[PDB]
Amino acid sequence: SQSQGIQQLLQAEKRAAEKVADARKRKARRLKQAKEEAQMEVEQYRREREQEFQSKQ
Amino acid sequence: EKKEKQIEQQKKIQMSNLMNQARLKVLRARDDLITDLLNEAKQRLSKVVKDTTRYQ
Repeated sequence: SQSQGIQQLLQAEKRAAEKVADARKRKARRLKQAKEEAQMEVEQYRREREQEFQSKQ
Repeated sequence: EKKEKQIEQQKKIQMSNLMNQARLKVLRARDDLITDLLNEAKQRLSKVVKDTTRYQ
């Protein structure tokens, strides 16, 4: 009778904590995706200026 | 930028050296022509010495 209140409160706390944890995981994953995309765009610029350098030579 | 500047500097070096060699080449050609003049003068003197009275 009495215990169900505490049970529901603790389980809701667990659910919210897991949700925010998954959100933080999302933050990290998207940050690393940004890092990777930054490297790929750096690579595109590197390729283009490689072509320009060859044309100069 | 460093690579491009390397190219742009090396193509100053090379062209300056080439014009330098052009100058010295034309000067050496002139020197060869004047040495040719002096050698011809030696030929003429060797001919004159054959004429004994003039040589005397």
